[PDB]
Amino acid sequence: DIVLNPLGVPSRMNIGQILETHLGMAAKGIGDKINAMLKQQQEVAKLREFIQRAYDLGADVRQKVDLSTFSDEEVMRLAENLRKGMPIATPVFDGAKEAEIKELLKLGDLPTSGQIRLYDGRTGEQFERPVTVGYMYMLKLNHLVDDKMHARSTGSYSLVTQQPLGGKAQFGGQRFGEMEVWALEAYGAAYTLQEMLTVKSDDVNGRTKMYKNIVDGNHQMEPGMPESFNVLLKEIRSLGINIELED
Amino acid sequence: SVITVGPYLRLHQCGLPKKMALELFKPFIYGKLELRGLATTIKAAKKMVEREEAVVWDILDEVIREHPVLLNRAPTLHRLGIQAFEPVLIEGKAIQLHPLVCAAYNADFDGDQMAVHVPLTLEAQLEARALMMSTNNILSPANGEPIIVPSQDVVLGLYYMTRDCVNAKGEGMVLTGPKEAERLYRSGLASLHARVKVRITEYEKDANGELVAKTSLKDTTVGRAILWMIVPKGLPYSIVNQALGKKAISKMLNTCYRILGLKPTVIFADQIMYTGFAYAARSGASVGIDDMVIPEKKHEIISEAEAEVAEIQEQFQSGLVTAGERYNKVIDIWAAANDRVSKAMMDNLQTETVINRDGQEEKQVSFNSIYMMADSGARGSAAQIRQLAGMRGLMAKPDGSIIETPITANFREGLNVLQYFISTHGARKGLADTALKTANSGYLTRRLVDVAQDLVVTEDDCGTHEGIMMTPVIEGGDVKEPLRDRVLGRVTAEDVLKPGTADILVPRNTLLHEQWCDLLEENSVDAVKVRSVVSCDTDFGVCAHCYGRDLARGHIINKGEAIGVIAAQSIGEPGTQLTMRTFHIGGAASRAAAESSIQVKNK
Amino acid sequence: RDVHPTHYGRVCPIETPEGPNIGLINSLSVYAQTNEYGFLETPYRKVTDGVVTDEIHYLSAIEEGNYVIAQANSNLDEEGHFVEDLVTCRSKGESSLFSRDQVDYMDVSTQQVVSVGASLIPFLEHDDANRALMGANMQRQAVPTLRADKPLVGTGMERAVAVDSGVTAVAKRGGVVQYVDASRIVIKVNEDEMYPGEAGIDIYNLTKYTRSNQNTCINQMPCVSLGEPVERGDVLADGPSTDLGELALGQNMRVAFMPWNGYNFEDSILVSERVVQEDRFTTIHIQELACVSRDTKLGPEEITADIPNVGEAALSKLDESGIVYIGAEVTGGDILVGKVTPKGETQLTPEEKLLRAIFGEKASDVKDSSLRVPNGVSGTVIDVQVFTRDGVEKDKRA
Amino acid sequence: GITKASLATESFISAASFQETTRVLTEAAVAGKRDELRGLKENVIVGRLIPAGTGYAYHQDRMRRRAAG
Amino acid sequence: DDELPVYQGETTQTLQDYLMWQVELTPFTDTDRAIATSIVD
Amino acid sequence: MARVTVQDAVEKIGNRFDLVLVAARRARQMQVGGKDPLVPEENDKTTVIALREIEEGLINNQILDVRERQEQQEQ
Amino acid sequence: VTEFLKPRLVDIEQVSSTHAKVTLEPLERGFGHTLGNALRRILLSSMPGCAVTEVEIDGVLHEYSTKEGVQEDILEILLNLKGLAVRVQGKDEVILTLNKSGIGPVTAADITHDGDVEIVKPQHVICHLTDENASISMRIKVQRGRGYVPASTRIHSEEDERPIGRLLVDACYSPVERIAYNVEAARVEQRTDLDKLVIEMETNGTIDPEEAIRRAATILAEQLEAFVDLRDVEFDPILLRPVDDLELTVRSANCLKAEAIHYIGDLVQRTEVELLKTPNLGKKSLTEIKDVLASRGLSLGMRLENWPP
Amino acid sequence: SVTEFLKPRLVDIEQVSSTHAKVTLEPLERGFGHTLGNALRRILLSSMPGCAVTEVEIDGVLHEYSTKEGVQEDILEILLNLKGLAVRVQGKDEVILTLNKSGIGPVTAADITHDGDVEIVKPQHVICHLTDENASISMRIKVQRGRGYVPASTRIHSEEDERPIGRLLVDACYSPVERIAYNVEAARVEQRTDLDKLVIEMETNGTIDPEEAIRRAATILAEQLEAFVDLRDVR
Repeated sequence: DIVLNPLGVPSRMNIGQILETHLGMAAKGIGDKINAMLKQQQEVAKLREFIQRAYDLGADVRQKVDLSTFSDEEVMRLAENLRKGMPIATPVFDGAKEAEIKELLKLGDLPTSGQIRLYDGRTGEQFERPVTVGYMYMLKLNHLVDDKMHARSTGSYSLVTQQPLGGKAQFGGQRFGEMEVWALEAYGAAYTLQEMLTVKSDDVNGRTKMYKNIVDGNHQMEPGMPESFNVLLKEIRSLGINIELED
Repeated sequence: SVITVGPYLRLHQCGLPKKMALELFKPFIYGKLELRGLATTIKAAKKMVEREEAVVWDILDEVIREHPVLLNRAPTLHRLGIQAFEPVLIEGKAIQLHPLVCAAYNADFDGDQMAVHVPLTLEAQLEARALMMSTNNILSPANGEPIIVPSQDVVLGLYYMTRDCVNAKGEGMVLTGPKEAERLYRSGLASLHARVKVRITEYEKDANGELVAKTSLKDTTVGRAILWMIVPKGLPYSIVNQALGKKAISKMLNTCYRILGLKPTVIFADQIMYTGFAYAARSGASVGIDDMVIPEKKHEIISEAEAEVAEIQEQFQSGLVTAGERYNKVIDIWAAANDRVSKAMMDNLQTETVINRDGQEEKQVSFNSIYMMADSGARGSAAQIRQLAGMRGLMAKPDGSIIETPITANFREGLNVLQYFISTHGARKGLADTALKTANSGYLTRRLVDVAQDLVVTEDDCGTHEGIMMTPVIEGGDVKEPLRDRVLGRVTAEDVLKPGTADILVPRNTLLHEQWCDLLEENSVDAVKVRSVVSCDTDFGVCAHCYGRDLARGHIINKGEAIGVIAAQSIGEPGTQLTMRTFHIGGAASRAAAESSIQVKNK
Repeated sequence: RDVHPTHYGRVCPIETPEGPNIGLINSLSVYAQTNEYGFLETPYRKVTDGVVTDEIHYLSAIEEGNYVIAQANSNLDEEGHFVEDLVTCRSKGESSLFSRDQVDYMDVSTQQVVSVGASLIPFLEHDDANRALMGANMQRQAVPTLRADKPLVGTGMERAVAVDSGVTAVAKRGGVVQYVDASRIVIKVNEDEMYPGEAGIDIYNLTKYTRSNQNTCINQMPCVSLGEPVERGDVLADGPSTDLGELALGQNMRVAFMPWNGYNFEDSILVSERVVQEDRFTTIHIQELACVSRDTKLGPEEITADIPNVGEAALSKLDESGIVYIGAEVTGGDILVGKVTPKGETQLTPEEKLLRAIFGEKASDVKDSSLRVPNGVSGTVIDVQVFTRDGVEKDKRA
Repeated sequence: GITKASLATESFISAASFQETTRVLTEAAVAGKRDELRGLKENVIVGRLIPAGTGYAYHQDRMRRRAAG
Repeated sequence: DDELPVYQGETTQTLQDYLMWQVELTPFTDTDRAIATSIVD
Repeated sequence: MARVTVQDAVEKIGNRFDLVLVAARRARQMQVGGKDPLVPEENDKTTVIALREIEEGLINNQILDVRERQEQQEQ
Repeated sequence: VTEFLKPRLVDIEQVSSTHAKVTLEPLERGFGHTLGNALRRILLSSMPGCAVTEVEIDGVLHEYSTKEGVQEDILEILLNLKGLAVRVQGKDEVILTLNKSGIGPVTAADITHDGDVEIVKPQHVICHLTDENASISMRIKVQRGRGYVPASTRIHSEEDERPIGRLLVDACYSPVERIAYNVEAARVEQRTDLDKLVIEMETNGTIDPEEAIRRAATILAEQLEAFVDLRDVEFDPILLRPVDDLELTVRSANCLKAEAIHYIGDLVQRTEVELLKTPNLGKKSLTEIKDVLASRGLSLGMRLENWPP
Repeated sequence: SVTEFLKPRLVDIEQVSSTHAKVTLEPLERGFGHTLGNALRRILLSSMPGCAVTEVEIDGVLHEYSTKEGVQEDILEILLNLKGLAVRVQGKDEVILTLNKSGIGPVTAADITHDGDVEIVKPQHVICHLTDENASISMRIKVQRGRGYVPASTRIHSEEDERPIGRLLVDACYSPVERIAYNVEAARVEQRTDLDKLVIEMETNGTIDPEEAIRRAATILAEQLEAFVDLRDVR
């Protein structure tokens, strides 16, 4: 159903994954026995015998459930309830040992190693080397790209500073921050840097001229002076300091 | 948007989600619409792209064609952290990023997100083609060595293709061309083996501006041969004949870049990517609990150590070896136990896998999965294996001490409630370092930038004869950095002399490159006078003969580059990964060796 | 931030936010409780002689260090004596082996150190602690899907969490089921448990599709059949991400470990189209939008029938009252409720009288103010509420 | 010593925007210093090309205007 | 100040703003643009 | 004829920063108006046209200067 | 006397309604795997099918509602109908209806019988009824198809909007399910190295195996055609309106015809500085054409693209 | 639209020299790229009629390694040069040729005895360079028809029972096709995005036009399935 990359697993040293797969494999296996069994219209007695024989496997394991206590249906019920897999439950640090997993797994006529020959689907050719296949139990996290993909070209601005708005929903444009400038400077690409700073954020006359030339196929900039500098000059004039630009 | 992988899609390209462009390119589209005559007025255009039917997608393609976009990610640490690409429209909500650049961006695919920006104008587009496209810069303008280097499953596939194996049918056939593809695809043979003798043309660059063909029959393997179809002429066969691990492949793109230049190497890379994925996938490489092999000896070493430490603690019960010294003592026991259990598991997972030609044991390197994975250089390390199979070892208490009783369990057998709870100490202590490291790192780069930005590179030559004398770094435990690595690039102040008196191998000032460094490597010269910045070549600029190699493109630095900022981000980029503060790095005991007696490695 | 040795079975060393509040926000451990004085105390079995008595005592962190406490996972006999003569224990800030007769306590279960979050994760031994630390955090931010699959390998903990979380419908005072259905489930209680003179039965109304604070569905679907006996504590329904009283946050998937053409590279993940056809991993999302009609300086505002400057096209999905029919498929800026806001005093001169004459003024000063759907959002209208005012004479479809 | 060395830069516009703004602007207001715009941060903040790279060409052209008069 | 959503503004578009935007993009001469700007107000 | 690598046009004029200036000054001509390409168009945008003409050695700083003096003298 | 040998379809064996095997006896050295693989991909890829598509039901106005006295949500009932397998004769549209009342399960047998429509499992469950006095009535629309076509994609038909209460469901069409094969040595002993291909199919009961195989290989064989012979190696600007009907009176029309101008476009792109100087125009006629062409086109410039004539 | 599928409308061919050819077909139904390509590839190398050298008889030394009277080239290399020799054969399945050359200078394929049925593509292929002296060479090359590629794993090893010594069987390359590699690229038609562009890269030794070889393999595969299409659209 779903193909995942072995190379995750050694470096990160989370081996729950692997043992999960194997015991999952072995878990489906029993339900496949029972699936196939009920699908062949077997008698209730034999089905009782294989489930009883399933539950009681393992060293110790403290769960004593046995059948013969509940009779006729009740057993057919559960068996149809576990047709889709037998739900094995391994508590936290007293959990199942490998040994018990191979044991459980031999009852399902699955290979002890938990790896199986698989075939390519395009070429039809066998992969060299066996492969671990196994049921692992996935989740889908609350991060979805429908919520993520944004994209704006030209939208609403801010009254002061006249820059685009913050975020998606409101259509941000996309902070182009100090490290990002540093990287362009480092490339020495000063035009890209110059249209970022001006024309496509705070140069108002220059954003207009820009977009009108683009619509016309000019692709030329006509850069001006960004608002936010002007503001700064007023805000420093608001202390008793003049700062003026001398030609 | 979110990033996915790009696993076709050549280097200079970039899967851009269809829906998402169409926005980014709006102005551009309306232009085209008004040209073709599909809209007479702006409102018409506007309305048709709002209705987004039909012609518009057709025109989008025409708009995007050759218009470079630029992608950017997250903390931008160095200049590589933003790069420029030719988009290819793809239905989807996510951006496909070619693998090879994942290095630079420091991005995996666990839900990272990229910004995208559109250069407008012309100037900007050209600055994107001739500066930020990912095919200009394959080399890291700090160390100078390639980025782009294949990682992770590309490595595992090349390493699988080129191996030797004992037997593996169709061994000792002689074939020519090879091509040999015939024979792997057809069965007929096993690429890991056969140690097939195949005839091969070389095409050496021995003659200047000409490729002289040399052919011969070599002993090599099938997958070697197969892989040789990719290598673009001008290189030796000896580059592809070997186990070919990660290192090997960086070196191979390095040599390719140096020998035959940029254009055939940027293609050659691609190709490597593809054949890596290919073969690795064919190999069926997987991992399974039996792949972690705990050595039978482990029980025995741990029992011996439990007995030793019992002896010392009974000596403590008798008054001898006070807990002061007993602590360091017991540390010295369990650490040596760690090393011995480690040595046992490494000996068991390498070699073994003994195949048989008539003698029953040729004793070949193992094909164990986890072993191949670490060995290839793809993921992981020996230390990281030891956690899965041998001991975990001594645990660091959050106060910077060591607990007397180490963890004896690998992850194959689980940890004990108590031992896990102890592991926890150091886990969390170390998570919480990356926080601090981000802040302090960045503040550092901030200041470095701030100081260094005014630097420019203005005058071409200065003419100063001052410089810095350049040597190896030798210390106790031989030499870490050899003198070629230090003196490479740069330029020469005054001259150099052979070990013979009044014999010069370089005139005046010279640019020192791989050839000149071979000249200096073959002779006995242990010091070279080299001019460098900070000797203040010129006034404001730091002229290019100081300085003197741009790294990145291997020619000398051209006039008008920054240098400032490149340095700062080069210094500062690393350090994200650093020891940070508050470590003694002792490892053995607090007491010094106290031996003033010297020793020599060689004669 | 750091784990201190007294967090032993009090907070948890694994579950913690990985973000820049790290070790700050912690989670109670499983069997943890709290005193009258506000201090964390944790249970232990009492050991007298070298037999383990089944009496349990809650020890506070100051009380705990004085004593010797054994290890959660250790050996034992039918008689209750430890198998091994040297038992690994804790004393004070430390751990080491002690004799059989020295240790007076024992940890109850192995779950003690771990929090409920992590108590759910199979094979947590084999996992590194940091990596365990992520996954514990990730099972929170999963999202319940249309059909809930029971995890096929699990700890045993899932029954508790489900039924404790109170998202399931649980049967009080039980008995045979009289009536069943999707939204409703009644139990005819046994004659044994009943208050005299009230008689009667117990009814349970299940909650159908309901926004959650994270704009996800809450949906209860009945487990029990009909004509079936039920005892107190059995679950009648499953909340979302619940199967027959177990906590089922994701789906089982047949996984193969192997690189496949670079599509699974780095930490990415390739999936069969099967999975997408069969609709596991399909999740519902309900979003609220509200319209309110209010009194301005210029007089009251009324909702709908009819609007200025608006086509019949747009108005086709509305009702007599102006709210959308329940059931409509709504996209883009289709009008969910319409509403009019009057402007000031348009009087006279021939053009004003002319527009009022031609078009009947079309309610004149009113404007277009309505509840149109936010652009780039979609979906059917599952429910409409319409809270009104007393004495407004609402009529219509209210 | 690199923070001292930033704050001590001839151009009062950079280094104002590095760290200490009050201090910087007071030294500059009392002294009456002119910026000259010769580095990269100033050019950015004013919004003009940077003296580097592609724009480096263009700052020579303008610089030759100052020397020639 | 900054780094917060101060009520800096929205810069919405009225009808005259939008009409003027529409004039910017159409092939008017130097004079005709003056008449257009003269009418849209 | 999309250009993956500019090196061939960088050997023609050193320092790519120069290339970008010349490329765009030449492309501007065809883009806005009052020029036609010296090289057969492959459907590509004007920028690539310009870089190709630089890689062919038909266009450079000196050549654009001579063409400018020729057009100013002919006008 | 090399030639080849052609396989023949022989020994179809039917384990159950769903499960089957089909064996292709006389195959050469490498053909096993060839045809095995191809056949598999054509089988699973495409094959024709009949799926439910639209279900409309008397209770419920949308999919998230519930009906009183059924156990299931209407979602779950949709998903049970999803799974209904049925074949039909010539007719591709086939609407069908089902009614019922009283306590117990609603199976596929409750569907009102039609001549050409045939249900493969009568026991397939749909819903339930909890008590009497509750009925269901629904009308299911089963059409023929080929791949997986979601509901969400197929709405591109647009035109008139479908009425409220019509539920749409994802159609999975192709019955083929899972498909394996293996090749094994032939027993003919006339010539060794002959082998045979068996294919194991499991389908919903809709397709007969020989027709499945048959179709697959027809699709494949028709797909090789250009390999048998390798060979070889509108959008317009919306307006051609003659300038005559724009009512230029006398002077302006003739002044436009003096430049040999036909229709509009060739006239529409010129700067007023370029047009202002020709004989007879003056300042008046320029404003006249400015007024006339001010309506409709508005343009008085573009660079456009090309011309059809 | 059921049972109606797409056919490639491009089927373009672009060739390097005579013997290298790269054909692209577009579009194809998604999934068909792999299908058709893999089948064609499979067939071309597995099974295909051709003829090669299945044995060579050299005078004197019968060992697989020997001095061979100073040919300057070990007989491994000669047998290997005789492996890549291209030959056409008529009706008759098996034919044996002889060659005798003395003097100085390389031994090309033109010195081989000329027979009506045997057709040599180029003399340029060199068997050996011999040595400068008064010395000669005489050998009997053997060719037969075959299919595929039959190595010296078997090639009728005869179990050492060969009466007239000689032997040293050569791996015989029958199928006249050298490399075949297919490749599968996104194609788009109208708004439907997911389709298949199949690319075939095919390099052949000679004796057969590449494209015509493709043609052939298609007729073989088509000829296998012709049993089954008899029910649906037979005529």
